[PDB]
Amino acid sequence: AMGQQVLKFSNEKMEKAVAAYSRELATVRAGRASASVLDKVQVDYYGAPTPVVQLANITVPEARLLVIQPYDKTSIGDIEKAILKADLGLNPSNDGTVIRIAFPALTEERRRDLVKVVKKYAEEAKVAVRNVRRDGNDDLKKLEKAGEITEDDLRGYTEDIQKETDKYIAKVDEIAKNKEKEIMEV
Ligand SMILES: [Cl-]
Ligand SMILES: [Cl-]
Repeated sequence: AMGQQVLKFSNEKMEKAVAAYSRELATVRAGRASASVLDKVQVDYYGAPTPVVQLANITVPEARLLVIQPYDKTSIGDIEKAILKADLGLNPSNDGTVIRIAFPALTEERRRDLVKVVKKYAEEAKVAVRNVRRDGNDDLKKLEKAGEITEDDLRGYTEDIQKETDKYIAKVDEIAKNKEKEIMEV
């Protein structure tokens, strides 16, 4: 039926709201490790002062750790030399293929502010999931009036949508809780 259709389409709209939420949380970090931390760091690469970023793939696998994997591994030594000179208060390690910099966690104060941010996004996401429910309930009410759906179906598919709304509201909460824990406990 087109009800099945509205449910699938609605479940997808909800899944997209969760995706957007998770994206927002991707930048909410508990440590000082961040790519931006190397913005004004330049290395003479082939007699050309070029930004670290342009010479390496920068990642932050865990709160307290910045990892820099250069495209030209022979440039490691010069990249660490440039980071020490930056004097950001960083003691770079070297793997032979990757450079690693330890960074402390954010202050606990900044940390509790980020939890607030996690909740703004948590609440924004729930509003989006609720709008999907409304939009879907509306699209069912119409399908029923158009004669695509029966009354028996309008109640069934309405309940169905309500159930998923609760599933995705729970999902958002779960994500928020995990993110908050992640942030406060290290
Ligand atoms: Cl990353
Ligand atoms: Cl409604």
